[PDB]
Amino acid sequence: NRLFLGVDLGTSHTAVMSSRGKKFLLKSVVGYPKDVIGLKLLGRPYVVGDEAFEMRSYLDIRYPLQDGVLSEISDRDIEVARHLLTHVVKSAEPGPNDEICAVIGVPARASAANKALLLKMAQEVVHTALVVSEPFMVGYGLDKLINTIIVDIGAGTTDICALKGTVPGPEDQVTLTKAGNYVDERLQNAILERHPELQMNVNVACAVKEQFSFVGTPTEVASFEFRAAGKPVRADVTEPVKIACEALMPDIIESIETLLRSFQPEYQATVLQNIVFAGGGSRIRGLAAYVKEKLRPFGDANVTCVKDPTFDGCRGALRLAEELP
Amino acid sequence: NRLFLGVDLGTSHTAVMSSRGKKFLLKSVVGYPKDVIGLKLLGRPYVVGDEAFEMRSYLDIRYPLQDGVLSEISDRDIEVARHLLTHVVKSAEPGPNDEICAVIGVPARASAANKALLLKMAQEVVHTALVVSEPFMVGYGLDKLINTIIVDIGAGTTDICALKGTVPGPEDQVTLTKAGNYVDERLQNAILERHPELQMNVNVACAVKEQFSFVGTPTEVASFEFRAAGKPVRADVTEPVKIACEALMPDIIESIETLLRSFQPEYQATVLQNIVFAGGGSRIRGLAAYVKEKLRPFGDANVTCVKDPTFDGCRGALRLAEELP
Amino acid sequence: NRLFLGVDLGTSHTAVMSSRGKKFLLKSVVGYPKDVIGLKLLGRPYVVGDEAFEMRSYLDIRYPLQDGVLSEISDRDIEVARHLLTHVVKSAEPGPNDEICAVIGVPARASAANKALLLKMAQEVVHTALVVSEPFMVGYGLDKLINTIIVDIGAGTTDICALKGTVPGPEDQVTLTKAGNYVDERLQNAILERHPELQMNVNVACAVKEQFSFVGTPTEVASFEFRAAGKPVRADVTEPVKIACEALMPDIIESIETLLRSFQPEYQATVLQNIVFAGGGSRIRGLAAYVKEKLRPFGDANVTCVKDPTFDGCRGALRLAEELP
Amino acid sequence: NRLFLGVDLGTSHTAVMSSRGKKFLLKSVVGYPKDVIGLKLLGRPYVVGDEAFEMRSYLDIRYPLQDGVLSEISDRDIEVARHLLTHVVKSAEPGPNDEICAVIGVPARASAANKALLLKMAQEVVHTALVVSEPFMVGYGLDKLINTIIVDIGAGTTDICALKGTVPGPEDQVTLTKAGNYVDERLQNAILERHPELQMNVNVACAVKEQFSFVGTPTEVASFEFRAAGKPVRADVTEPVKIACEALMPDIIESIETLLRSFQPEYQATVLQNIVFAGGGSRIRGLAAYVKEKLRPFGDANVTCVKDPTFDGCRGALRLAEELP
Amino acid sequence: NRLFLGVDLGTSHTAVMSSRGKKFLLKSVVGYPKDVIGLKLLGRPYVVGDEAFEMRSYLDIRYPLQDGVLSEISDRDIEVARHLLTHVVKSAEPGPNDEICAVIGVPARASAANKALLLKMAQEVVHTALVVSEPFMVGYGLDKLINTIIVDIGAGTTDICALKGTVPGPEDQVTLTKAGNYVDERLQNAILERHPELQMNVNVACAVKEQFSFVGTPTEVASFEFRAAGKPVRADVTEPVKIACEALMPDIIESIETLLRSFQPEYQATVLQNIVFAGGGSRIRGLAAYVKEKLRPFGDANVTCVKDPTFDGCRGALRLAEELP
Amino acid sequence: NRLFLGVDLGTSHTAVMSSRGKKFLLKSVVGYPKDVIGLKLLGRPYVVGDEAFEMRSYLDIRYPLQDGVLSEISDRDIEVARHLLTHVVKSAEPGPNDEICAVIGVPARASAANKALLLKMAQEVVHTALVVSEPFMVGYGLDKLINTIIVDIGAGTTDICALKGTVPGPEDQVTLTKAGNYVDERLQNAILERHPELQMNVNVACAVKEQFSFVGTPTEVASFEFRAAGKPVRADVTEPVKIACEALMPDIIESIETLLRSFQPEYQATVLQNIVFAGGGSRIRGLAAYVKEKLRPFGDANVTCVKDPTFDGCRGALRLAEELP
Ligand SMILES: Nc1ncnc2c1ncn2[C@@H]1O[C@H](COP(=O)(O)OP(=O)(O)O)[C@@H](O)[C@H]1O
Ligand SMILES: Nc1ncnc2c1ncn2[C@@H]1O[C@H](COP(=O)(O)OP(=O)(O)O)[C@@H](O)[C@H]1O
Ligand SMILES: Nc1ncnc2c1ncn2[C@@H]1O[C@H](COP(=O)(O)OP(=O)(O)O)[C@@H](O)[C@H]1O
Ligand SMILES: [Mg+2]
Ligand SMILES: [Mg+2]
Ligand SMILES: [Mg+2]
Ligand SMILES: [Mg+2]
Ligand SMILES: [Mg+2]
Ligand SMILES: [Mg+2]
Repeated sequence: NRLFLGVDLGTSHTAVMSSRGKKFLLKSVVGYPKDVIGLKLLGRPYVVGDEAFEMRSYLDIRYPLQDGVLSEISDRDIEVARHLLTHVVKSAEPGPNDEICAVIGVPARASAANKALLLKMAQEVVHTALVVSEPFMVGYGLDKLINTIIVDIGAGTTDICALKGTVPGPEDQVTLTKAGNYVDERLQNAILERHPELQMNVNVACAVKEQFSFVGTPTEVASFEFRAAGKPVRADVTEPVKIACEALMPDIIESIETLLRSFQPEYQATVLQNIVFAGGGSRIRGLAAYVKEKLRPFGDANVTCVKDPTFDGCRGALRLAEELP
Repeated sequence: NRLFLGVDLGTSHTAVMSSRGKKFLLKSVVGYPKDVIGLKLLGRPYVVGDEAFEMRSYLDIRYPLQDGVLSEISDRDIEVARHLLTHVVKSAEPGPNDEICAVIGVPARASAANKALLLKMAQEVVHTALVVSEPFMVGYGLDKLINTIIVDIGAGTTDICALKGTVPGPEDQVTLTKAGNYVDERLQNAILERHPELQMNVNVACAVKEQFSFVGTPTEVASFEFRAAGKPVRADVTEPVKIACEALMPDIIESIETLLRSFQPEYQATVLQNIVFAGGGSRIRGLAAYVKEKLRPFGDANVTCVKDPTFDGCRGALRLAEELP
Repeated sequence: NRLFLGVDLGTSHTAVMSSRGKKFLLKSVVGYPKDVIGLKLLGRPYVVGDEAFEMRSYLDIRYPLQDGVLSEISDRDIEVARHLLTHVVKSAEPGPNDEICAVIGVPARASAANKALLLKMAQEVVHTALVVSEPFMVGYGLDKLINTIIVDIGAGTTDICALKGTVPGPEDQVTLTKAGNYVDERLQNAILERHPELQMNVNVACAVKEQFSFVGTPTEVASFEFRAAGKPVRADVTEPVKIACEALMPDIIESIETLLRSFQPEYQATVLQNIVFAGGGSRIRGLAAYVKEKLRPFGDANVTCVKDPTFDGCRGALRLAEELP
Repeated sequence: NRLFLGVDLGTSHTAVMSSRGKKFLLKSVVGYPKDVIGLKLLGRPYVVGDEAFEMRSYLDIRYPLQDGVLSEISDRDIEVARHLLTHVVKSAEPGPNDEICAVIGVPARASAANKALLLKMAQEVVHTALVVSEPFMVGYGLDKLINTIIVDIGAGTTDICALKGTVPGPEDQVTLTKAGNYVDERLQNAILERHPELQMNVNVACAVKEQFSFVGTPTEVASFEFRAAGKPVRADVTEPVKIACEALMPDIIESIETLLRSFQPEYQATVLQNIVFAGGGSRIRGLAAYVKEKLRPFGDANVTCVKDPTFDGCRGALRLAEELP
Repeated sequence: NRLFLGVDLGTSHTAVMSSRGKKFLLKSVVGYPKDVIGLKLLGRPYVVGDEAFEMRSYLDIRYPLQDGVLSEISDRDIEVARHLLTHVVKSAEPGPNDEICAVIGVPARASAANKALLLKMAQEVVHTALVVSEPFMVGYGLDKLINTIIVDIGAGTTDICALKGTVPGPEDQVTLTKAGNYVDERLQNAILERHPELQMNVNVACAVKEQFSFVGTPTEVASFEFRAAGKPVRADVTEPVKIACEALMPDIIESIETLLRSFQPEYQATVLQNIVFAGGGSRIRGLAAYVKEKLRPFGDANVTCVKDPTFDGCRGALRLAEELP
Repeated sequence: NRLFLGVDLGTSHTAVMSSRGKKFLLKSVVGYPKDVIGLKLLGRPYVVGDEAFEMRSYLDIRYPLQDGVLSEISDRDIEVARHLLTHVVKSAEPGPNDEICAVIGVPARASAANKALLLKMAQEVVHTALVVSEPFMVGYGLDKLINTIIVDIGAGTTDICALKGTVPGPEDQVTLTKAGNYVDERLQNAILERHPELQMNVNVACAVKEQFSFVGTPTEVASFEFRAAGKPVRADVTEPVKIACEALMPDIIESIETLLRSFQPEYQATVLQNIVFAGGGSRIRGLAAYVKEKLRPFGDANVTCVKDPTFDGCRGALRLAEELP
């Protein structure tokens, strides 16, 4: 028997669909206990996913992918990734006589090396595996494979991928490193710039951003409970957050504009009425409309942010390997 | 039972009439999907005609005839043509006990080799097939088979054909390569000369030309929405277009003059009052009158551009094989 | 066979648990008889523990640890500590074929020198021995190894130890010298300040404190029978005692505040709802609530004083070496 | 003083002879540098001839003649041609008091328009200029001006020209577009058909063809070093090349047959014993003999391929204007 | 009067040449004193360049460019960059009546945003400024502007730039983030993997790498004096270092291979005999030869590492704006 | 007008410098007469400084700081400290229109409470006052603010302070309680251990120590005139004294080692060549060299004991507030 997988193996969240109807999401992160006590507390030699990030306190949490690309700045990060992947496959619940055929998404324009490392690292766990551009397999998740831009803004990477009809490209892709994560790093700097007394780690501003990110007009008051020398402080982050999230957008815009001019002229109009935002960063409030406005120089853009950014990635992959060799 | 066909198998549009009252037109073009995704998008292994040119984005559209002559610069282009032809016959709707007798038009003075390739390639689909000059079978479509010039200006080829009474000639024919398509290539160069920022492919200027082509006096403002680095730009193409379409005409004129002087002197006066333009290029605005003027040195020309350039080709063929063995 | 020990080797009270179910407590103190008559009275060449402190009159009682750290301000104090330790092991009742594995607590941030001197001095008596922070092994005694402060207020030392998850720290520890004992010294001075006729030694005020210590609101009348020029005098020590015990607290508070601001901001809220007081000084009346109030500037603290301050120290140690190499 | 020129102004090579004993050949091509860097690299504002084609990399090389006819699909191509022509005259080395009388060859049956454009464009550089059929001025180059066919196969055009005695014709000429260049386009398609991994541009297959072209029997192994995804690959092109170059020949043959039947019957036997191949395409291996065989239905052809295809064109022109007004 | 500048504004080292014969190099880094004492120690409100990195101890050293791109993850980093740039211009020594025309290099395929931020930020200091690809302005520094690859491996970025003749590209560029810095991060992880007791910061391994980096065969013993718990330790880093620096190379190779296949086939051979390494990372021992070997599948590469990696960057820029508007 | 003060407010000796050139030293101690006769003898209601310690016989001498920290184990000790401080300011000789700006040193890592109590208690006497780490203000007294350890060994406290560049730390400080005084206590015990007939108070051994303290090799005979049952006895204290003063050192060493491993590895070598001993305990004979030897495991230490331990403390403070707001 055969089981196929959609694995959008994201730098922060790995989503997974299976032919047999698992949707599940998890954090792409593996906790190791830090010492012999951690090991005790944790009750197992490592954790993966959201439990790891709950116990983030007393585990060394290791993201196995940053810049989406599967990491090798340590010989350890290979073992991490093994765990992660082992765990996502295992949490697909399959066997004993189940032949796992998988689709993995990566960042578009992730090197052959890194596609090979995944591919290898999957071909350790699943027998047959397939590595495609996230943004494309998004697009393929919506039948938008034609005269379309996607802009997966994610965490690690904003990928932007003209679906210049069907061939999923490698000059029709683009990736920026300015993505979610960089917004937080920034945001944090934007808050620490103005309430210099604050403690923020990035995991804080991460959450400020998730909760109040927007662009353009501030539609409300962005008030958040930070700490300062340990003391609770409520503070206004409207302006940090504005700044932060409208620091993604320049690059995305310019890099749509760039893809747009790659399409045949007869179709550019039509492309613009197909610009998509998928992935986390596509949940920014007012994004849509901020883009529209940024693109008026190219025409009437109709920008849409997908329905459920959480799975469109895998949804696609899945459908994709519902359908071939 | 017997069914006969008029197939004006043109380089850009293949028109077809049948004895049983199909008129239909289609683009002479066959799309293949480019990759395994295309194949999916397209829903079939190839398309032919105007759907192919809609999906031009993500299909490799292959015209199977350029210079009208049926192409062999690939072993593939034979299969293309098969598809085209298969499809035009099939869209004539005939069977199961229907013996297809066909007339195909070609460019006048298309080589015996090429007439044989069609003929062969039709005798694969229809049982009995007949390949004549387009311009003649136009002329035969209007009872102008005597002391007449036609000038089929088409896409690929302008053919020009003295209907030196009845024998349809091979020194009374002429073909130029400068035809529609060459107007576009040119036009495009004429626009890209002056708004060097523009993108044009030829399929754009094609459309500029269809929409604003004229000769002589510019009767209006030729304003068109081009792209520049992706940005919409409205621009004035009156002068490009003038230039472009009055780059057909020299050769046509000289080649009428040339046919004219082939006729017996007693009749040349009379010929001139019979010059015809058939085919697409005959839709140029002001053509008629521009020719008249070009021909004053030979006399009072009365130049006419046929009633419905779309079918006169096949109309003829049809009538033609309504009437013999 | 193997026997493991929890030895909370405190500066005033050494508690001990064994795997085989001894709990016992004793005073960390060894009496030597003062002279040849003492030796006679005492019936043995030294005592250890509460009998020593009964006979405190006519023995030279030598605490072998002050500031918890095991003392070397005499070459004698090494022999003392031997006796003490010899006696606590021996009162664990083990042999003849018993291999003693021990955990000893010290003050958190006791020097490597002093951990070595214990360690040595235990590795004289037990074969394998382990020296950890008291406060941690408390915390480990309550599964509170995460986002927790403990404050062991003891006699010698108040130790305060963030259980910044599991690694038991050395910037996440703190020790103050102001602890029990310093309260008494003080208290005494606070009583001798106002009833200057009184005799107090510290061993008196030690007992006033044990009996009436509180902080904040005086919940009752602190009347105690002191002497003056030998003459019994009952006197009111409510205000001495208030003063005395609320002279611990500043430092503790400031040093919790300090540890609190060491945790990641995302968790400080959570820490505060985990502040513990263990050890003797944690028996102060109203401590809990006085702390809560001192910490309102950091949030809603939920401060708890452990269930049985007497053993939580060793309890832990025990459990701790119930569980590894 | 007077200086006369043979200029065979070919679509790929322009040869030139002068009365004063220049033979030189050059590529009919003018490089312009592409940008402000090119301009720097090139050291001059344009190049012409073989240096242009060396620097083909970083120049926009523009052939100023395709289909031999002097191009006007750009207003630029007029300036190109100026450069070319300016340069071929200038490289004839003449002045200051030298009156240049020139013979240019064109494709036989190049329109009056195009003969006028050259003629004009020469009468800009030389004072008196003469435009004749290449094939004829070849024939005139060999005293074969009688009962002769030539077949200039060139690059752009195969011209074929009955030398129906002396009047050089315009129903005794013929030109096909299928010539050299079309062999390459084809060849390339024939190689890319079978080693679909290969890169070929036409400039490659051009070179495969020059190096291995033949017809009929493959006299050797046609092995050539192509690239595939950049990787060197040696591959066998014997069958591509067969296919390609025997795709010229049908049209040539049919068009000789056609000229042949134009001659008076008494002479056709004799004509056949005079069929010539001039020009590049006449260098195909085995051509001679392949034709012979193709023409057995007409008799014993004696087909010859001229001695030095490089100059016979101009050689003629030259001689030609060594001899009149 | 006019003064022009070559500013290779690198992420670690900014080199600068002026028309008037300054070469100088500095570290691209600005030290701010950390507190009111730092300010005192430092004697000025900020430092820039190598003094900043000497005083790295007690300054907050802020690189104003990482990933070469000029940073905006802080509103501060703009002021940094101002200082840096102010300082590099000022250390060009020019005025009072000197009009500074500059060339700045960036990473090839740095966004328009970032070219604008520099450009702006230069047009604050110099009046006219120009921002080009480092690798190109290298290539232009060696007349290698044709059928050439460069691979600037630097610190931040390895840029790899086909000099596909002269137009300096934006599909003919490539940048990787795996560059010097990433080697150190890695290396450090590679050493800390094996001598887990070691302290390394990256600034250590940075120096291990500078001193012992190689690839392929270890030509010697890589012994280095690290610290462990403060204690000097000499250790062997041959294998870490191997690992580390041969973790650049995959991406570079693949991305040459990729550029190579972008060139016209006729030239790829020739390209390969032009592959350059410029910039710091080009100082790796045995690089050359390791590449050669990696590229044997594409042919005989002749890889060269430039003469003086320190200035080729600016050298170029300089020459470049020695020569135009 | 403004007058600034260096007050190194030490637990045994308070040194003071003023801007106007007072150096003076005094004992940090206030004598009160014990009774109505003392009051008569003393001639004033209290003394402060060395007269108090002369009359130590018949005054109750109260150090107002032990452990350096300003004492509160009595409500009296606040009045003491007032007197002391009143007297050190007053002996700075300033008024009537003099605004006293002061720097007071404390033990590094003295609690905020205690810094506040001084601060308060100075802001009673001087208008503006500043409380910093002694060891830092030493270091600042020698420009050694960088990659330096100091070890102030004093009386109360040995402070040890990495001058981890400029920010004066609170994890880069350390204080031990084992300092001078603890040496004496010990020494005394070391002499009473061996000449059990002796009387020593600590004030005796204090003086033995001052006079004969050394470490390592005994460079001479330590003979001193003690009493026994009142009877003068000369006795050899070489071995007591060895023992005593080499009981400081372990902790200091371990706590340098500890700070050393806190510095960045690149600098630890360099730190070691900057280890300082300031303060009284730094007068121990052979200290320097004994440390060197203790630290060989970290490298070649170059340990220096400051020039004039008496004032380096205040010297600094002074300079310090010669230089700011
Ligand atoms: N509601 C939100 N608003 C803004 N950013 C968000 C939101 N939810 C998630 N993100 C950001 O988008 C990223 C998560 O999107 P995701 O599709 O998982 O990224 P990836 O799949 O590349 O890991 C993170 O950087 C996160 O902070
Ligand atoms: N001798 C060397 N061996 C290996 N890498 C080196 C060497 N010298 C410098 N580097 C590395 O190359 C980089 C410096 O090169 P550079 O041209 O200045 O980079 P950039 O200009 O992008 O700042 C750093 O990452 C450094 O560690
Ligand atoms: N010559 C000496 N040798 C050893 N210790 C000394 C000497 N002089 C003073 N001391 C000790 O050092 C301390 C005095 O140093 P000091 O800087 O005044 O300490 P503090 O300033 O902390 O009161 C006293 O403990 C004293 O016994
Ligand atoms: Mg994603
Ligand atoms: Mg037609
Ligand atoms: Mg205790
Ligand atoms: Mg020719
Ligand atoms: Mg560089
Ligand atoms: Mg001191």
